Amino acid sequence: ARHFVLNTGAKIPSVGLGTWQSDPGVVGDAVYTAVKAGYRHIDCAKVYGNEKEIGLALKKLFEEGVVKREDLFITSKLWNDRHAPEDVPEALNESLTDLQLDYLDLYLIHWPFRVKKGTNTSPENFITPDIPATWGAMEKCYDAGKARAIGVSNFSSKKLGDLLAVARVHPAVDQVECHPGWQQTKLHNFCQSTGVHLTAYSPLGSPGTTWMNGNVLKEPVIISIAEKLGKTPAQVALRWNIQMGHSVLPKSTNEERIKQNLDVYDWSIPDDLLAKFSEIKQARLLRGNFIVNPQSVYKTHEELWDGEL
Ligand SMILES: NC(=O)c1ccc[n+]([C@@H]2O[C@H](COP(=O)([O-])OP(=O)(O)OC[C@H]3O[C@@H](n4cnc5c(N)ncnc54)[C@H](OP(=O)(O)O)[C@@H]3O)[C@@H](O)[C@H]2O)c1
Ligand SMILES: [Co+2]
Repeated sequence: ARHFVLNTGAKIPSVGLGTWQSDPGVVGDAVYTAVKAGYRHIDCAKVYGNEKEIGLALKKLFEEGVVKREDLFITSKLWNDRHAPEDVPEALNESLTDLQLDYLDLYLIHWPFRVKKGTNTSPENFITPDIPATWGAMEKCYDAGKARAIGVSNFSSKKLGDLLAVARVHPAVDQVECHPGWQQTKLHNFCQSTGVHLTAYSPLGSPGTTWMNGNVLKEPVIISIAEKLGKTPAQVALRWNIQMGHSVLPKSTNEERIKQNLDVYDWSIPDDLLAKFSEIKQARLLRGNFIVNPQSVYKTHEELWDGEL
């Protein structure tokens, strides 16, 4: 249960450390602790700013012989201001430099949304996306060896299919919000039919993000399953995703919960309990408001998510 296989043949560890919202000093400690506890998968993103810090933790892990580089699966993400084809490999090079790596295992287009290089998400910065042109540049970084796999994040079934249709190198991953409160069944089936792996971000419902209002680990179905199996709600939530065949990116800074989030491998949710997940109310928590706008290509949330909301 410990790995899934991407359409490139490479194995992605089923659990990775999320690092969204990890401040100065804290993220390196979490990455260090997660890897010694046994994590082999670290999910990063340039837009979080903390890649230099992550790189220093990885450098310490390598030097202490905790792991070798080829033991680790490192992901980073191309931010919305580097979609232009000429900017794509430069952005990757900057993420590589900050992380002190020669290659990423996975490079993702962060959002199907573009702004002018070096500007912020404001309506006077909006450029109409050209995913095919951007993907072409992602493909060259893959061909050059800088990214062992390339993929996307926050892509609907439609948009993922529109990219598969034009692509030479298939996206290896679609990383999306996915948890018992937002189970992504449509996208799940579509990935299965296309060979795209689905990585679950916010696999716990991001309890610690104020503006999302996530109380997923509080659904009675999860609590009930948690005590009949003798596991935390988190473990049950994570295990649910793994049993759906998805990798999960639990984010945490507490050492004990980091270890608990890895203990989702050698037990199962029985069939009769798993059926109960169809009873959980479904609501998308990361709605994408910041790119829904009268001047954006997505004027409604439906246009961003193509109905899956
Ligand atoms: N591609 C994208 O656009 C995108 C968007 C969002 C996230 N992501 C990626 O996916 C990762 C995960 O999503 P997320 O950070 O939004 O939220 P999440 O992992 O679902 O939940 C994080 C929150 O849950 C708490 N928590 C962690 N382990 C727990 C446990 N065992 N029991 C109870 N509570 C626990 C954490 O606090 P403690 O630190 O105290 O444990 C933290 O406040 C991110 O870190 C990021 O790498 C990607
Ligand atoms: Co093809």
